[PDB]
Amino acid sequence: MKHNQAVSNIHFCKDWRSKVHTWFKQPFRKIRRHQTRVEKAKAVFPATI
Amino acid sequence: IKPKIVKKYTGHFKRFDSNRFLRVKASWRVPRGIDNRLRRKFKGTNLLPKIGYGSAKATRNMLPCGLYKFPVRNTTDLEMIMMQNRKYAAEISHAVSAKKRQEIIQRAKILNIRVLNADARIKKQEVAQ
Amino acid sequence: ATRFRQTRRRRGHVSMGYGRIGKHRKQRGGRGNAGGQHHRKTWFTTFHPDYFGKHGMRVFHLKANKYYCPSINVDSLWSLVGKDVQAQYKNAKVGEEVPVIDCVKHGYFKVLGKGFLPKQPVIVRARYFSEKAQQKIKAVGGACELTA
Amino acid sequence: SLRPFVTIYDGITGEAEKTPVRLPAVFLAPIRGDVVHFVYRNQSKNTRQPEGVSTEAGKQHSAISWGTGRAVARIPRISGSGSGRNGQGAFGNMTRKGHMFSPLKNFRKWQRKTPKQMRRFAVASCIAASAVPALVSARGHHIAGVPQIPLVVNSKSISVIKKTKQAVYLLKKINAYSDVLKVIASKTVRAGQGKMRGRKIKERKGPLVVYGNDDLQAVKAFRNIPGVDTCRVENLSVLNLAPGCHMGRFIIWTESAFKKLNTIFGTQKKMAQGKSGFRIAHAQMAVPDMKRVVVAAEKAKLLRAKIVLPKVPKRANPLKNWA
Amino acid sequence: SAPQWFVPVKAGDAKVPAYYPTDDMIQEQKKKLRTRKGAKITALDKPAWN
Amino acid sequence: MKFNCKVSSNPSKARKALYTANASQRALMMSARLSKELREKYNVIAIPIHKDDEVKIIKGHQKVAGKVTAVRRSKYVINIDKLTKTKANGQTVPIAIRPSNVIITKLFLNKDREALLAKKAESRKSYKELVAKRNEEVAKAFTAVYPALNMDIFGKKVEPITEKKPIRIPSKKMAEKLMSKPTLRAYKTGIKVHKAKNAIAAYKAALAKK
Amino acid sequence: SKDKNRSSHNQSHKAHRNGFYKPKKSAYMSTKGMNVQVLKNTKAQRKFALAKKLEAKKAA
Amino acid sequence: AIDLDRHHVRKHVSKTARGNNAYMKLLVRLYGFLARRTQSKFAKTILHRLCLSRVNRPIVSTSKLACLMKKHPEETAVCVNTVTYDSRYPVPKMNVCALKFTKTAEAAITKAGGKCLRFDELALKAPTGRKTVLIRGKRNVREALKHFGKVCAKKNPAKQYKGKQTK
RNA sequence: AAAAUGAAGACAUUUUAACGAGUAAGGAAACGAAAUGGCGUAAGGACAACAAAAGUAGUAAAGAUUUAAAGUAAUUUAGAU
RNA sequence: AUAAACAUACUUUGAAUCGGCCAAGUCUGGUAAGCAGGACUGGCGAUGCGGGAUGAACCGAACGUCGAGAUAAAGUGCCAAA
RNA sequence: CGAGAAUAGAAACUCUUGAAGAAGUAAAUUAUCUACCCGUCUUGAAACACGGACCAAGGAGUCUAACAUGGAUGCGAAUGAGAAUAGCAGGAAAGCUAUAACAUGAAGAGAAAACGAAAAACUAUGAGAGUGUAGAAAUACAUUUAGCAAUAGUAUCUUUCAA
RNA sequence: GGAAAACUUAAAAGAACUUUGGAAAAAGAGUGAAAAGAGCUUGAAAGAGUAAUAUGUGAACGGAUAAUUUAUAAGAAAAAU
Repeated sequence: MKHNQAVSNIHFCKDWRSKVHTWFKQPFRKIRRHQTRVEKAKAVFPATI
Repeated sequence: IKPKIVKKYTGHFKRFDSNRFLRVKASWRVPRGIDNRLRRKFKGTNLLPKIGYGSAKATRNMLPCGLYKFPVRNTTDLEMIMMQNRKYAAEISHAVSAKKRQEIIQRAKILNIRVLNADARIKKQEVAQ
Repeated sequence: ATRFRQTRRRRGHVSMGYGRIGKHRKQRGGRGNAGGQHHRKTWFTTFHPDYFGKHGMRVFHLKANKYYCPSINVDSLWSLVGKDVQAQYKNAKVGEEVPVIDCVKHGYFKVLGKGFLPKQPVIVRARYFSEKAQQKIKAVGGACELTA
Repeated sequence: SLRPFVTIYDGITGEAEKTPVRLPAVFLAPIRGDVVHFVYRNQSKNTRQPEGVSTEAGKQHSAISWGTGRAVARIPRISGSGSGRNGQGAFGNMTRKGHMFSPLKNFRKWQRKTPKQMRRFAVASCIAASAVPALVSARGHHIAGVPQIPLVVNSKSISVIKKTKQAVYLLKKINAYSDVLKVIASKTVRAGQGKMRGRKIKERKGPLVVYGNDDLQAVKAFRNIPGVDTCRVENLSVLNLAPGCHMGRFIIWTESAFKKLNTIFGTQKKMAQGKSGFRIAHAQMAVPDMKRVVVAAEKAKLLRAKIVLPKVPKRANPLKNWA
Repeated sequence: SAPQWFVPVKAGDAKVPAYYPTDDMIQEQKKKLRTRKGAKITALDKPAWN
Repeated sequence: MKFNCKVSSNPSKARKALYTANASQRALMMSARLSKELREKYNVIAIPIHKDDEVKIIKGHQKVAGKVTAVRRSKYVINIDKLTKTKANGQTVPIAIRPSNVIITKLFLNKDREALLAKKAESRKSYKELVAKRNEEVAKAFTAVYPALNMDIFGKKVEPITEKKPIRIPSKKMAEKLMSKPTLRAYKTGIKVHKAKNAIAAYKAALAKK
Repeated sequence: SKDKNRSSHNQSHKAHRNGFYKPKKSAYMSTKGMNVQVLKNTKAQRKFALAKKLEAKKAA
Repeated sequence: AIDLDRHHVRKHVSKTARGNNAYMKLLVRLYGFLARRTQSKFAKTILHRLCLSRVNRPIVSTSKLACLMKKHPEETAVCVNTVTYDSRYPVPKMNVCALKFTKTAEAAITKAGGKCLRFDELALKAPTGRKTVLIRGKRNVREALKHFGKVCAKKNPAKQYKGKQTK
C-alpha cells in the first residue's frame, strides 16, 4: 500500500474460481417459468389462483 | 506557376545495426539502450529523425509535378476534384481493372484532370500492335 | 478499452515504466496488509491511526433494527405534503381544519428541529420528537402528536 | 411553441390527408451526440455470447523444469521419452502447445449497464435528429424525393398491406424506394475471417418503419424487403435510430405510431406517461443561433469594428539604411 | 456562364455525363502559355534604362 | 428469415450433412428439371434423375444431348454416353456432370415414376388452389377499404408523390454543427460537387438555347 | 557490504527547486494561546457589537 | 543556451468548453465573440466560467438566489451552473439565468412569477451585463475534500477513508 | 504565449515573439482556436457512383519480389513481374 | 538598488529514486593509496560537440534541420586549418 | 547653404544551356573527412563482464472483484432500481415497460445508556456593474454601487470526559 | 508418459508413343485454361547454383561531400508598334 487509501478487505485468498456462479441461464429461467405458469393456468381452469 | 520544393534530407533514416543483421529490418526504431552509440549522438552515428527535418508546409505532400495526389476508384470520384484541376492529380487505385481504367482515363481528359497512372494495365498493344 | 491503456504507449520502452534499478518484482513489502506494525507502521499511523486496538463493548448479537430511526428536520416537514397543500392552508388557525403531516407514513420516525417553519399551524404526527422540534412547532401555532 | 403542422399521406393513393398533426414535442429535444455515443457504446455490447478457452488447455502435462547445469533454458520440459514431445517446452506462455497469456474466462463482463434516464435521453436525441434532412442525408440515406422528412403514412393504408408487393408499392408511392434500392444494389460480401463464422453478406441500411399497436399485421409484409427494418414505437433504441453510432436514421412513421409520440415521450413541459419519471431536456441554449445576438449587439453600438492586424515592418539597419 | 475553372474539351464519341455539353456547341481554345510582355522598342538614339 | 430453431443456418453443419448423407437422401438432391414438353404432359417441375433417362446439357462447354448411363451418388454426378474423353492411350472415359446442368427431355417410367409423377402433379394443384384462397381474402380486405380501386394496381407502375411540403424545425441551423469532422467534410464536398454539376448543366442549357 | 552513511550533497539544490515556502498571513494572526483576560475582553465587545448590530436589522 | 528560470509549458487555464456538447461549444463561441468585441469584463468572466470542469461549476440552490437577491429587486441572477431547488424554503419572484434548471426548480421559479433564462437570451438582452448579479456555488462543500491530507495530523486531520475494520 | 479572425476554407487558421540536450519517469480517448500529434494488425456496427443497379474485383483479389513517389518518422501510395 | 504577469500562490493524483562516483587555494583516520569517511559548490551518472594525441568527471561550451560571418578553449615546421 | 511645407519629374532588362536529356534524385565504384558490440546490471563496458551461429512463426501489465482521484455524461435532495422478479410486441441471450425491496445520500457526535444542530448570522480582502474628465487610437485617473467563490477569524447551536 | 502430419485440377483428362539408358530417369510428343506433374494452390527468409555488373596490401559494414557510369526525368508555344 502507498499513499492514502482504505484498508483493503478482499476475501479472494480462497479458490473463488470454483465459487463463481454466472447468470447465463437468467434469460431462459424467465421463459421456463412463464411457460410453466401458462400450463398451470390451464389444467386447473378456471382460477389458477 | 510551381514553387521550389526543398527537401532538407533526401536519405533514409535506416534503423541502427540494420546493415549488419538480417533480422533487424530497415524501418526506423528509436535506440533505447543504456549504452547505445546512436541515441547518445556520438560523432559519426548522430542521425535520428527529428521534427527539424520537416519539410515546408507550403510544399508538403507535393508531387514533383506540383500537384497533390487524389486516389480515385471510378468516374464519379473524378467529379470531386474537377473544380481544382490545378491543385489535384488523379491516381487510379491499384485494384481497379483495366476496363474501368479506360473510363477514368477518358473522363479525366474531358474534365482536364491530370492522371498519374495513365500508362497502367495497357493491353498487349506494345509490339506489332 | 485496452487501446487506451498505458501498455500501448510503453511498447518499445524496455521496462514498461517500472524502472531499471528497482524492477517490477513480485512483492513490495508483503501481501495484503502485512507488516502493519513493523515496516508499514508509518503508513498505518499516517492514514489509519486507530486501526490497531480495541474500543467499546462487544454486542454479541446486534439487533440493528432497534437502532433504525430515520429523522426529518422541521424545515423539511412541509415538503412531505408539497407546496400546493402548504399554500392552500396558509391562513388556517385554531378552529378549522389543519393538514396533518404523518411522518411515519413517509418512513420518518423521529422529528428533529433544525431550520425554520413557515408561519402556519400544522399537526405533526411522529414517534419521537426532539426538544427544539416541539418548541419550533408550537411557536408556529401547531401541535405535536405521538404514534405507536 | 408554435408546434408546426405535419402532413399525413395516404400510402396507396398518395393523397395528403385533410387534418394535419402537430409535430410531437420529442422532435425538439436537444441533439446530443456525446450522450448517444455513451449509451450506444454500452448497448452494442449486450448481444455478446460468452466465450472462453478450455480451463485445462495447455496445462495437461506433468512437466517440470530440468534446472540449471544442463545447457538448456529453465522452462518446464515434457517428461518421459520415446516421442518428439518428450523433452520439449511446457506450460509456459511463450512455448508451443502451452497455455497462452491470461486465459480468457467465460465469466468476463459481457453485458453493460446504462441508467434508464440516460437511455431515454439518447433515444429522444435520436428521434429529433431523424427530423433533420441534413443529418439524415449525411448518414447515407436517399431522401431527396420524400415530401416531408418526418414522413407519416395514413393508418388506413397500412391496414390493407398484407403482401410484400403491397409493401413495396407503398415505399414507391412515398418516394422511399430510392433508399431501398440503394441497399439492393450495394449488397456485397464481408471481407475477412468473419465468413467462416457464418457472416458473409454485408448490407447497408434503409428506411425504418415505426408502427403502432394497430399495425401488427403489416410487419410480415415489410420484413422480407432488403434494407428495411421495422420497430414498434414503444421499443425504440439507439441500436435502431443510430446504427453504427451515426444518428439520423430515415424513419417512416405511421399514424398510430406518430400520435403516440406525445404520450410516450411527454413534452418539454409535461412528464412522460409512457416512460414514467422522464422529461425531455432543455438544451444549454433556448435558440441555438448566434446570429440574432450579434446583430442585436451591433444595434446597440456595442461591438467594435473588425480588426485587421497591421503588417509588422521588417527590422532595418538605420546605421546603413538611410530611409 | 462557364465557371472560371471550367474549360470544356471535345469528346470523340466518348461517353459523357448528362451535364457536360455536346461537341456541336464546344469550341476548342488554343493553349496559352506566354503571359509576360516583350521589351518595348524605343527610339534608336535613346539609351536603355539598363 | 428462418424461424425454425430445429434447423441450422451454420454453413459448416450444412456441408457436413452433405458429405455424410445416406444413400436415400442423396437421391433427392440429385434432381433435374423436366423439359417444356414433359412439363406440360405431367405438370411436374422436377424429379430425381434416373438411369436410361435422356437429358440435354444446358450449362458447360458441350451442350450435347445424350442418355444417362450412371448416377453416381457418391460424387453427386452423372454420366452421359455422348460426353466422354479419350484417356490418352486410346480408351475413353465418361465425363462427370452435375445434375443441375441438364434438363430431362425423355423419361424412363417403369411403374414408380408413374406413381411419383401423379403424386407430384396433385400436390402442385392443391398448393395452387390454396394460394388462390389466400389471394382473394387479401383482395377482399383491400376492396372493403378502397372500394374505388382494384388490386391490379400493385403490379403496374407507381406514380410518386410530387408535393414537397417543408416543415420549419429549429434544428436545421444546428445540423452542420452536429456532424463530426469526417462526415462534415464529406457532406460539404457533396454539396460543392452537386452545385458544380448544376453550374455546368446551366452553361450547357444556355448554349443549347442559343 | 559497507555503504556511505550520509551526505548533504544535492540537498540545498533540491530544497530550492520549489523554494522555501513562506507561511501565509493567516498563520501570523492565530489567537490560540493568547491571554485569558484579553480573550475575555475581546469576546465581550464582539458580543456587544454583534447584538447591537442585530437589533438595528430588526428595526429596519 | 540561455539561463532561463523555467521552460515554456502549457498554461493551465481552459480556453474552450470541455466535452463534445454542441450547445456548450456554441455558447463559448458566442461569449468568446462578445468578450473580444465588446471588451467587457463581464463577458470575459462568463467565458472563463464556461470552460471550467463540472466539479468547478458547483450548483446554486434557489435559497441562495433568494438570499442574494433580497436587495436586488429588478435584477437578474447569472450563475454559470445548474440551479437546484431547495425544497425546505419558498422561492420568491426573481429572474435567473443558468446553464441548466432542475425540473422542480424551474417549476418553482416560474410559479412565483419569475423567469428561467438561458445564456443566449441573457446575451441578447444584457450582452455587457447591466442589471445582473454574478453568483457561483460553494466549492468546499464537496465531501471529497474531507479526506485530503494526513489524518494523523495535529492541526487539520483528514477523514480516514473507510474500509477494513473501521471503528 | 499573446493578439486577430472564425460554420468549414485548410495544411490543425493569420501575425508577432520567445524557446528546442536528456537516463529513470510522466504526458489514456474526446474537447475550433481543441488539456501533445500520429502510424500499423485483426474482428464488430455503419458509411463508400445520390437521378430506381450506388466502393474495387476473371479486362485479374489477397499474398510474394523489386522500382519509383509522399511522409521528420512510424508507414503509405503507385508501376512491373 | 535590481529583477519579476506564459509573475505569483498553489490543490489533487501519481511515477521513478534513496548502491552513487569525480574535482578542489577543504577536513578527519592512515606511512600511504586510483584507501575509508565528511562541510560548501560545480559536475559525471543522465551528456553529445571543439580542445587536452588517447580518457565518465579537466578546459571551452550544452544540442531542432541548414547557409553565411565574427568567436571560445587552444593553437599556427609536416602529419593538421592557421 | 539650406530642414518642414508646397509645386513637378524621369525603372521595367540581356546572354548561354536543356527530350541529341536541364535541374534534381537514386544505385554501384573511387577519393577526403568521419565511424569500437548490441541488450543488461552497474559509480563506471568497446571490455579480458554475462546472453547472442543464422532465419521464419509464436512470445510477456491481462481478466474478475473492493475502494479512491480525475476527465466526459444523465438526473439532482435525491440518484440507481438491466435486486431478484413480473409483463409486451416478434418468433428475439437483443429492445421496451413495471409507484419498488433495498443501496448510497439528505445529520452529527458518543464505548454505550441517553440524545440530536440559527443571533432568518457578523468582520476583513475580494468577482461584477454604472457615470465624469482627459489623453486622444486604444487607453488612463476620479467617483457611485455591489458585494458571489476562496481564505482567515468571530458570535450562536448538536453530541462528547474532552471540539 | 505421449507427438508430428490439411490443400493438384472443374474434371485424372494422373502424361504413355518414339530415341538414349542396365534401371531410375531424361529429351521429344501429348492432356489441360494454366504443369498446377503427384515431394503437386501461392512459395518468404536463412543456405546454395547459374547469368550480368563492380571492387581488392592484416577485418567487413555505415555517414557527409563531390567525381564517373547507369536509370528516371522537364516543352509547343511564340516580339515591338
